Amino acid sequence: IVGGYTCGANTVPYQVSLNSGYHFCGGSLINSQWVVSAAHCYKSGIQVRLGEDNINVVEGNEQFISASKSIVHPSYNSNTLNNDIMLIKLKSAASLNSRVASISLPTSCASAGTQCLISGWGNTKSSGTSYPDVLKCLKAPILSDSSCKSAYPGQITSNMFCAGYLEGGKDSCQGDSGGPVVCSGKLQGIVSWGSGCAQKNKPGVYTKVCNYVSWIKQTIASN
Amino acid sequence: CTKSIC
Ligand SMILES: O=C(O)N[C@@H](CS)C(=O)O
Ligand SMILES: [Ca+2]
Repeated sequence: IVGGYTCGANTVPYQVSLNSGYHFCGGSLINSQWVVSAAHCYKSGIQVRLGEDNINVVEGNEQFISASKSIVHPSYNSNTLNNDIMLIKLKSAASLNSRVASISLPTSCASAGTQCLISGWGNTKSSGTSYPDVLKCLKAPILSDSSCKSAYPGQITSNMFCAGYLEGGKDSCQGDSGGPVVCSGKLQGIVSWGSGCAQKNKPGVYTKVCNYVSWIKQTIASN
Repeated sequence: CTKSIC
């Protein structure tokens, strides 16, 4: 997260870190046994880390649980990034508490201008790299369809939306992928892609979760 | 450009 603020320990209790001997992506807890992340975060060897603030120090209230299933959307396209969503099943259910909590799925899509909270442990610099120890947060609005298409002509599908800023300085960045965009208490987005980070006229692009609620429910029900 | 760590 570039241009954000320190969230505060466990203030985003649905935020998880995906760890393969290092933090590589975020995700969002949606029930005690399932996490939503981005398809491009798929790999073997995923350990889900819940309850985290400082990802480099054991502080208390962490739960580390191996993934037992990692289910990429069957129609994920790694070139266009269409359908950039993955479900991870945890080997055992997380113990839910004030610091480890699920986030609700949407019942309807969000409108342009809705303010959302984007969070993660990704790079905090728009030029160069600095990875934070603690979780960072950014308040960001969903942009209009026309603004999003003007920023990324030919690249925005119906399963994507833009959020953030056009003036530069505030965005998600490398290491935030897979993590949440939460608006009015609902998981509306997954950090997906963009042209650089926090660059003028190039907002972040996010998977549009409201298009996948039935798919999520069916996939969980059958696994 | 995707936003994972590589
Ligand atoms: O916060 C919670 O949900 N439960 C208490 C445990 S007594 C705690 O972990 O602080
Ligand atoms: Ca920790």
